[PDB]
Amino acid sequence: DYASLRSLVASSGTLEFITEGFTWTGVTQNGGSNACKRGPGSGFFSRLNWL
Amino acid sequence: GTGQAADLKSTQAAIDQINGKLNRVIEKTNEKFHQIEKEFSEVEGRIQDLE
Ligand SMILES: *[C@@H]1O[C@H](CO)[C@@H](O)[C@H](O)[C@H]1NC(C)=O
Repeated sequence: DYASLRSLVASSGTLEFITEGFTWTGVTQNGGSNACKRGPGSGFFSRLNWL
Repeated sequence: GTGQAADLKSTQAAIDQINGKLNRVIEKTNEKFHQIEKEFSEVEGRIQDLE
């Protein structure tokens, strides 16, 4: 449902992202990949956390 | 002396014209029953934006 998401974000008019304190116990946070090279080396979706 | 009197036929001719269009404007109002929803509760996207 890519069309429905693109419309509601467009009607919102704000990409404001408030980071919250999620307690991920027992899993490794902040995974990176080769295709998502950000800056020097591997990077991540800025608003997503890979467990 | 001085008198005043109205002409019935000319006044009636004007009233017959206006009453004719007054009927033309309020005649047979559309009758609609089960339609679509127009006020919505939460975001839905593609279908909601079209509704
Ligand atoms: C974006 O969201 C809010 C702006 O109100 C702020 O608290 C947060 O630090 C911002 N972060 C970035 C990366 O711009």
